[PDB]
Amino acid sequence: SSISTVDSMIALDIDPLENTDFRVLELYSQKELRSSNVFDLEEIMREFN
Amino acid sequence: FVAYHRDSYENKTMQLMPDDYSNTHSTRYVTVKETS
Ligand SMILES: *[C@@H]1O[C@H](CO)[C@@H](O[C@@H]2O[C@H](CO)[C@@H](O)[C@H](O)[C@H]2NC(C)=O)[C@H](O)[C@H]1NC(C)=O
Repeated sequence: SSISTVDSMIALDIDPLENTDFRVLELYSQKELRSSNVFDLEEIMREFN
Repeated sequence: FVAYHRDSYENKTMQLMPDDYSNTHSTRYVTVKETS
């Protein structure tokens, strides 16, 4: 018809928590961890050989 | 004291040869390539 309708629905729309795909963060690569040492055992053994 | 390499002569300007590869880092340059 042409009659207004009372809007009495108290909206409670709680948006769901969106998914998170946690990264595997890499701070120091293997090369840096191997190069962080002054004395490399492999090089010393190669020199001795 | 002295230790002559060979022929007992001395004061010879001997060149250095690129030598053969030994280690990935070392780039050795040698000369020779009851004696002494
Ligand atoms: C081979 O020749 C070199 C170059 O001439 C000689 O080097 C001299 O050595 C004496 C002794 O220690 C030093 O006082 C001189 O200063 C050196 N010369 C230079 C230009 O610095 C060397 O003695 C010679 N080797 C021998 C004769 O066995």
